[PDB]
Formats: sequence, C-alpha cells, structure tokens
Amino acid sequence: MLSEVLLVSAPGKVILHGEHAVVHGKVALAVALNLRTFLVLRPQSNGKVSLNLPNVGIKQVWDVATLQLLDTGFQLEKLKKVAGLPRDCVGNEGLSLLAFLYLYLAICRKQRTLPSLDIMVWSELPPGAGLGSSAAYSVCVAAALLTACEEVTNPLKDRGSIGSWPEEDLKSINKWAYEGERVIHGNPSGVDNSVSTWGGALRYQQGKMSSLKRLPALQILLTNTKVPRSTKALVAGVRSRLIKFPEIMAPLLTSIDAISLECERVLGEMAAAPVPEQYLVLEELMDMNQHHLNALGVGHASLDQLCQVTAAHGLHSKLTGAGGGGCGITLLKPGLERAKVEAAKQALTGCGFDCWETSIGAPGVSMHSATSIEDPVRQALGL
Amino acid sequence: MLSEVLLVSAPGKVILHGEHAVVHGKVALAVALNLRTFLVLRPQSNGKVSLNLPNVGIKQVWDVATLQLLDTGFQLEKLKKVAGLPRDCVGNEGLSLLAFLYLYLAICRKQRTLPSLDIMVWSELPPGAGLGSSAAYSVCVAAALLTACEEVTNPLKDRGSIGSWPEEDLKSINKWAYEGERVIHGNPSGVDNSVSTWGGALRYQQGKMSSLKRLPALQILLTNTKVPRSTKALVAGVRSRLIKFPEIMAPLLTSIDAISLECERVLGEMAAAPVPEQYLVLEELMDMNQHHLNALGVGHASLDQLCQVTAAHGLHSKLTGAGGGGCGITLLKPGLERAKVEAAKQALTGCGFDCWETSIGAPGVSMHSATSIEDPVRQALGL
Ligand SMILES: [Mg+2]
Ligand SMILES: [Mg+2]
Repeated sequence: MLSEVLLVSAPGKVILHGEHAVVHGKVALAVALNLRTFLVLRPQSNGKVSLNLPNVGIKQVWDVATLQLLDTGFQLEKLKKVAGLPRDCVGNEGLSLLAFLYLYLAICRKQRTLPSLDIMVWSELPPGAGLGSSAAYSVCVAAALLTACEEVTNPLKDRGSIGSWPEEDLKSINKWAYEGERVIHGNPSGVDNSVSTWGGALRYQQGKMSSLKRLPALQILLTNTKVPRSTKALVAGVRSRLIKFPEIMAPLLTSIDAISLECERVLGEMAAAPVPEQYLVLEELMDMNQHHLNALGVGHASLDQLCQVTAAHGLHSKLTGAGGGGCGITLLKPGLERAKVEAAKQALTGCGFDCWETSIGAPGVSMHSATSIEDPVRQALGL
Repeated sequence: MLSEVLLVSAPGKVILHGEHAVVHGKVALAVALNLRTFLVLRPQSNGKVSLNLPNVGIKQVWDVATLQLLDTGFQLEKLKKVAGLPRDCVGNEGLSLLAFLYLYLAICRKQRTLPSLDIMVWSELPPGAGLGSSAAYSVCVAAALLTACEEVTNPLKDRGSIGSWPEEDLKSINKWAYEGERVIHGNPSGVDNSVSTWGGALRYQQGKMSSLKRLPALQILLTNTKVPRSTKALVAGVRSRLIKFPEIMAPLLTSIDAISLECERVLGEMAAAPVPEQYLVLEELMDMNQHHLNALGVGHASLDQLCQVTAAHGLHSKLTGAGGGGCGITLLKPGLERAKVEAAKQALTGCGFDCWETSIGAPGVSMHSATSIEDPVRQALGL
C-alpha cells in the first residue's frame, strides 16, 4: 500500500477514420484525444472511502467497517446484483460508483484491510459526445488503485515530473479498466479503454486491435455541435441503406476501408520526417471520408455547417464517431496563421458550438506530480 | 424541295448520373433537357442563303451563284480546308457557319440547283454550360435541310400541331447532325446529338449507347452558377486522384457506376406507376452521386452553395457535367409547395445564379407549326 497522494490522467478517443465501416468489417483508426480525465487519490486516516465527481456534482461515501464485512466472492457476472445492495444509490453516473466500488473491492481485496481513500475525478472531456470519457475514467481509476495497492509499479518512484507504467503494467491497468467498462457498458469492445491506456493510435477491424507503432504530432480542433443524436439510430440507418443499395454501398464501404488503410500508411511515413505535402494527403483523406460518411447518410446540417465555416478559413474537417450531430475534427497543420484558426473558433462558437484546440495521438495513462498541473485542473481537483 | 416555312426544335442534354465515371468505363445516363433550340427556315425567291444567329448577334449571307460553281467533292476530311476559302469569316461561332455551309452543300448537293433559304436560330439554352447546345443546333440544322430537300419525310404533312420523324428518318437526321458536330468538335462521341435527336434518356458506357425505353416525367430546376471552369482541368484532376489513390478511387467509381445502374432500373419502374416512394429513391441517388463527385474532387463552393440552399428548402441536388462550377440539377417531385421552390429560385438567384424551372427526359427533334409557339420565341424568331 502507498501513503502518497496519487494523480493520474487518461486521454479520450476519437475515430480518425473508419467510423461506421467497422461494423461491416472494415478497418478503423482510433486515436488518443488530449482532453484528459484527472483523478486524485488521497489516503485517509479515518475509515471511509469517498468518491467525488465535481462535474456530475455527486460525492458518495462508504465506511471501511461495513464494506469490510462483505461476503466477497471473486450470462453476466451476477456479483453485480450483490454489489447493488452492498451500496445504495443509483442513476446515470450511478453505474460509475458501481464500477468504482467494484474496482475498489476487487483490487484492494488482497489488502489485509480495506484502505480509507479519497478520490477526486475531473475531466476536460465533454460527456456524452462519444469521446470515450468513461473509459478514461475507468483507466484512471484502475491506474490509481493498482498503484496504491502497489499491484503495479509506481511511475513517480523517482520524484520525476511526469511518468508512465511499463508495458506489462499497462496491460494490467487495461485489463482492470475493461472490467469497469463492463459494469458500465456491459459489452464494450476494448477500444476506448485501450486507447485511454496506451494512447497514440489504434487499428481495429474485426475484434483485432494493434497500436500503430510510429505516429506524428497532430493538432486539431474538436467541435461539439451539442446536437443530440441516437447512435443506435444512425447505425441502423446505415444497415438499412446497405440492404437497400447493396452494389452502391458495398464499394463505398470498401472505399472507406481504403482511406483508413492509406492514412495508416501515410501516418507511418510522417513519423519519420513530416514533409508539408503529407499533410495535404491527410486533408484529402479527411475530405473524402467526410463525403463518404455523407453518402452513408450519417451526416447533419450542423456538420456540413462546421465543415463549411472551416473550409471558409482553409481548414479541413470531418465528423468523428456516430455523425448526425456530435463532434467534428478539424486538422491544423504546421504553418498556420492564427487569425485563420482564430476566426474559425469564433465562427464555430457563433454557431452555438463548443470548440477546443487540442491534439490527437495523445500519451495515455500518466502519473503527474501535483506540482506540474494547470491551475484550472489545480483549483478543480483541490491542489 | 419544299416551299413551306419550317420550324424545328431540339432539346439540350444533362448528365443525370455518371459524369466523370464514363471516362473510366462506367455507365452514365444522359437525358434530354427541355431548354430547346429553335430554327426557322424560310425559302427565298432571291439567290442568297442567309444564316442568322440573334444570340451571337451574327448573320452571314452567301449567294447561290458563287456557291453554285463550287468544285464540290463529297486523318481529317480535308474538305474543310477547301470549305474554309469557299466562305470567308471566322471566330468562336465561326465553325457554326462552317458546319451549316457544310450541311447545306453536302445535303442540298443532290438538288438540281442550290435553294435560296433564310435560317433563324434562337435557343433557350445557355451557351457554354455543357448543356450540349451545339448538338441541338446541328440537329436542328440537319432536320430543317433534310425535310426541306425532302430527303426525309415531313412531320407536318397533316397540318398537325406538333410532329416528329419516324425512326429511319431520325437515324438520318442524327447521322448528319454528327457531321456538323464533327466539324465543330472534331471528335464528338455522338451522345449530345443523339440525346438531341431521340430525346428521352440515353445509356452510355464504352462507346455503346442505348435509349432507355420507358421513362417518367421529371421536373427539375436547372441552375447555372455562371462560374467559369476548365473541363480538361477537372478530368485530369480525377485522373490524378485516381492514380494517387487507386484502392480508394476504384471502388468509388464502381459505386457511381452502381448509382447510374440503380437509377436506370428505378426509372423503368416509375414509367409504370410513379409511386411517391420512388421519388425518394432518386433524391437519395442524387444526394449520393453528389457526395461521390465531391469525393472525386470535382465539386465547388458555388455548387455546395446551390445544394445547401436547396436542401434548406427540402429539395435535392447534384452538379451535372464537369463540376467545378457550371450547372446543377434539382429534382422537383409531385406534391410540391410553390413557396418552397419559389423561395429556392430567388435564394438561388440571390447567389448571382441563373435558374430555370424546366424538365428532363424531353421530346427530341420536333417540327412545330409557327402558330403553336410561345410569344417570346415568336417575337425572337420573327413570327
Ligand atoms: Mg467509453
Ligand atoms: Mg454539344
């Protein structure tokens, strides 16, 4: 067990290419989004484990005593049924406390005595926009507990600035993160928590994942049209259009599959020396994938709008994820012109959108010294 | 020879589907556009053949005497070299008088004596927008002369209202029309003059043409962004993008090919009983072909604009032809709402565009009684 205060953070995810085509067996590329989730673990002298989620403004508290006398025994792992009474509240983020409490017991079981902790979670990630926030959250929770119970090595065992876990350690964090995702999503594929853990880019096709080895630095603009949407609804639509127009749609999905592939190849060639001409290839891949998604019928007025304003300032974009609203990605290559992107952000904001100037192909589960944290995150977490 | 005054008209053409994909062997559908070209032939007592083109404000005049003593002898048919001196002016529409004079001699040769005529040509077709105006013009010229020299039957031999030539007659008109197209375009495929002659819809793939047998009534909105463009330039671009991204582009062109095919099939099923749901299939085929053309890189701001305003009023559209400017097609199905299309036209006009509410799948070479002509065309032709 550790006595030190832990501060870990995991990034979000966004589909660069391959969004709807993955359901039909094509390749897709997911990448770490640098809108991180932060978690602060503070050991407690008292005997109560307390979880705090400022955003969803909720902070439940349990006492080691009670939990201590839990008949822990580690279709569907019914253990959840038990855990349901073992605690007491419910709601949207209700499964979040249920995922925690499950990570807590399951992980701190091997501990002679349940430790008294204090967790503070705050993310820059917009909830519900399909940016994988609950994976980043689970990854952050599994990382903090594992390190606390020293089930995994401690990246800041050198008092360094920022640190990460070694491969065999990361594999474990990701294994537990998947559990938490299972209690909250029941049937997650493992891409979200995988992206959140390893960071970078991830190839995904038919259950098979791979981390693109080399990946360049990508600056984008994340835009949330805040337009609600049904994921289930869009996928069904594509499924339909596919049944309705088989010979038109089959080749189209093959075309998207080729975009993800091409992109993957180009990215690997940029990881070497980022020639300016290679950014031109990506912008084109983004324009094309965006048109193909429109052909798939998953576009939206808010999205053609984001793209129209963006091209109005010379930037390229595409929706990311489900489409029909949600978020969009805008590439920002080297050799900008502040005024251009700056005019874009207000233009984008004028439409009633939320716009962030973040990056893609981000790090992954990271441990930070509470001294190398931004003031916003600082005041928020309580540092 | 006839002494009566002749009034023939031929429609223009527009690619419903298949625009750039035809170069790469895919199927394409061309259809008669109801923006007609009118030609008025008046026999003359004097001895001078005079051609008048109000639009291009030019009206040359030759005298039978001179032409009479022409050593007529009927790589490249050098006969044109001769015909060049046999007459005297030159310019843009300079080959037009050269095509005429070539149709005139070549067709009226068998005439014991060159007849003295007076031709008046005026079209509702915008020149240079790729709507095949010179084919319609050639078709009109071949029709009028053939009928005059009675080399072909006379549709108004019954003093009827509107008439057309029988198949074997049309085939001839089209054969001569192709000659005139050859002198003006040197290497025409025969689609333009074919569409202008038979009217309706035309299937075209790899030199092989076919007339779709049954075809429904289609109401559209023709919009000319008046944005200049290089046809040679766009095709090369596609050729390039195709070389650059072979696996992405091949399937895309296969996808467009499937759209033209599907459409052809649907049209044939509408020729029966036009169920409202079938117009929904076309709008979708139009949305998809429009996105694919954007993927091909032949789109333009003026075109995304035409489509944006159009969808803003619930209508569907796609560029037609070269893209990168030029004209766009907007489908207008049964069960409109005047205000909708009406708001669209001004909206479209507001953008500085020329908008027509015409139709597609039009008639073809037709002979009209100078009494069943619109006043605009009336005052214009001099009737
Ligand atoms: Mg998630
Ligand atoms: Mg023509």
